[PDB]
Amino acid sequence: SRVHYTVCIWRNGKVGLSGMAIADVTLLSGFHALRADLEKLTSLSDRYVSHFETEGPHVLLYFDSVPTSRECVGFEAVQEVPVGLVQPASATLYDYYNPERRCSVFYGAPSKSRLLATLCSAEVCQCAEGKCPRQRRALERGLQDEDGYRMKFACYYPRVEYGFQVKVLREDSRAAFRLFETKITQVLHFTKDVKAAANQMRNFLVRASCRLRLEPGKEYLIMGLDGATYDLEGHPQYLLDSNSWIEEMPSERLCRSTRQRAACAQLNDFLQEYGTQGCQV
Amino acid sequence: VQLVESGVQAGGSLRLSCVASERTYMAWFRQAPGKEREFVAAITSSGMMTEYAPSVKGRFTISRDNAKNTVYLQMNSLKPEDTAVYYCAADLRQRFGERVTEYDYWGQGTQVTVSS
Amino acid sequence: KKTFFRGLESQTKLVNGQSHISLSKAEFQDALEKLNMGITDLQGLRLYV
Ligand SMILES: [Mg+2]
Repeated sequence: SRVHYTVCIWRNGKVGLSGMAIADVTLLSGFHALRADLEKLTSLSDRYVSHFETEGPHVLLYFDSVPTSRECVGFEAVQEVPVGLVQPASATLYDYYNPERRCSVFYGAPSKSRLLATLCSAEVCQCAEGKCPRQRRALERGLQDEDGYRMKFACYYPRVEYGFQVKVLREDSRAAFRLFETKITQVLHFTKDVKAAANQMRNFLVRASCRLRLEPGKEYLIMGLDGATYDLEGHPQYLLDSNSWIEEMPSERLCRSTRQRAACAQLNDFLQEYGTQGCQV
Repeated sequence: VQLVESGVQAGGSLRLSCVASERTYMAWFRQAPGKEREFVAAITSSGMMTEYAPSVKGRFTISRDNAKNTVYLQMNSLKPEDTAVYYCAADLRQRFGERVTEYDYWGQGTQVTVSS
Repeated sequence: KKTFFRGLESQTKLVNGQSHISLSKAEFQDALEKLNMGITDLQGLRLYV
């Protein structure tokens, strides 16, 4: 219900305009700072902040001597209303005599990142904000539907613009996006990625802020919406966001027993029908 | 701005108290011979925030008194090999949870010994 | 040409949208002496706030 802040200010540009500064920070979307801690800071003998003003999510501080080395001064804040969405806040620091000499810095929640996640590559900078998908092990668990678990997902409620069966070779990381290098065995459905075929490599990106993982060596089935970014080689790149069907294809080792062979039959019926027919219904 | 601190077989309990003239976020540190001192826990000024070392998670607790302005630290379920000199230190700029040793006007501490 | 006093600055809140500030004679004379000047030189100069 409470969170502790920390404000560090310093200057390495003493050659330019110098003097004092006004540190204007914006608290989180619902928090408001404690007046008691700032009053204790100001009423010190060797006071570091000479003036302050707190109102809602706005805190104003006046630093009369900006040093060259780090000098952090902290306080506390309480919570009034819940944070409706994950977002980074801002903190500006103006120069007293020339307010045009400012410095604005974005900061994030105690566990999130300071900038909105975005898939950026050359000209295209497709957004990657929302939810991240789950690893639905439908085959492993016991469930049954009348061409509804996968055919309905591919042709009734969501419309999947691409679908492949791929093999995971290598795992990597790139900024905040976890990267999976996969090879396409057979193409199930495509709209824009016409050049995709067998023995072709593709990249799958998932935000590194959740638990999704693709083990190496295993074979998966990927289906979802087509992206807008391109790889370094000029080939389309796909983002594993929500409303995307990812499912490991069984290797028949844990399917030969009678119970799961019916589910495997439903699987093969699905893949064959979807590959050969163009999303009926 | 001066700090005064005052206050056993293994598996028992103890309650150290550190008193300071000024009311601030005085934290606790522990120093053992032959090795650099390491923190144990910290508390903010008002007292509604506490952090503890990973080795003592959910074991030691800190409270504060609003009348005499002192910090209390209870160590029920005392572990045999936690013997060290206990210090209470603080700074005047309210850097809550500042793990590294950047606390000014350090205290004198007390020697506490533990027997298995 | 503007010559600011490295000091004498005011930081006050606004009540009813108005704030009343003033420069005392003692502090003004101290600032003038720190600038290596006297009150006799204030002939054509103006106080810039
Ligand atoms: Mg239709």
